[PDB]
Amino acid sequence: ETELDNLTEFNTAHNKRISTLTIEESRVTFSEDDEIINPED
Amino acid sequence: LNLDSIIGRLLEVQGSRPGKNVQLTENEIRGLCLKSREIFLSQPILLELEAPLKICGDIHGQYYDLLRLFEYGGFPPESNYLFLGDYVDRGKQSLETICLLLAYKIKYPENFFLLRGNHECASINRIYGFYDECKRRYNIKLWKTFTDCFNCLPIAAIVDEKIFCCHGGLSPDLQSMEQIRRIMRPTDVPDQGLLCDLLWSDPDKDVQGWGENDRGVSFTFGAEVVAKFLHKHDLDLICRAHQVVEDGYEFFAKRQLVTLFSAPNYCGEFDNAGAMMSVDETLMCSFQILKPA
Ligand SMILES: [Mn+2]
Ligand SMILES: [Mn+2]
Repeated sequence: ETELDNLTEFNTAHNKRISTLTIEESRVTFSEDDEIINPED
Repeated sequence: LNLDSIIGRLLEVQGSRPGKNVQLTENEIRGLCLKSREIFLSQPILLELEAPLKICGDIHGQYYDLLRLFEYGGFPPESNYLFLGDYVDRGKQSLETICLLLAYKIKYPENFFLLRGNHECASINRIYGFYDECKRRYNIKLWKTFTDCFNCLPIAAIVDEKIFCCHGGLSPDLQSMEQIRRIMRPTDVPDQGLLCDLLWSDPDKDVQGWGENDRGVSFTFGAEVVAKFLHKHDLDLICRAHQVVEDGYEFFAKRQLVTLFSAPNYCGEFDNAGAMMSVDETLMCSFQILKPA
């Protein structure tokens, strides 16, 4: 097994359970109209 | 590695009757993979982006539809782009699609962004066409090089602290944004947990809270989940992809979440439109639609 493969496997297993313990020590609108790219269809 | 040459050859087939291949050399593609991979790792796994920005959902190897979207929205770097993942599988030209996207990431690394979708994962794209395309047109070693590059893609993005973007959706494990930042790369997609969910979860109108997902992985989540999430993090909108929708885009929970799907006539099995969402500097969002044949 390559080192990259070993690291990827280690990280994959770590990433399965990301602890919620993360301790440190303009407004959206929508236009009214959709633009059609290919009206000839 | 001559990047402008590569992009020139990829764009050359624009206007050709859809389906004409571009055959870059194996070394050129390997170069794209290795250089974009370096760039992905040098940038945050949770991107923080500013408008104006154009956002696209699943492309799934529909190269000529990608070119139509770029043609209307403006080819990089005319406009800034964020893609939400699922570049490969199902379509006939995954290779041209991912090569052009990676080329633009390398050429304009501060103005062009790609998130990871659930198909940017060897165990999925082994089965749904990308492995086959690589084996046919190149070799399986190039496929493994793509996998190593996919394993470094960022996972989510926040636009102007108001629009949370990811491929699938929310996770019952997602309590703080900092948790996404703890995810380590390179990585495969685990079969459960925060990373899995961000790539695999779906909204569902009939579920209060969290439900089972018919996909057989991750969860579904209801309108109330979306609302409490937006409120807690002072966000206005979730923007995700991952599911084909008739009109190309589709709202959920009274416009608090939008699904974007950019590949029209998906798989030649659905009659959906594709859509891209443009976000201007005031965060006014509009939709540009590719209607089905
Ligand atoms: Mn997906
Ligand atoms: Mn998809």
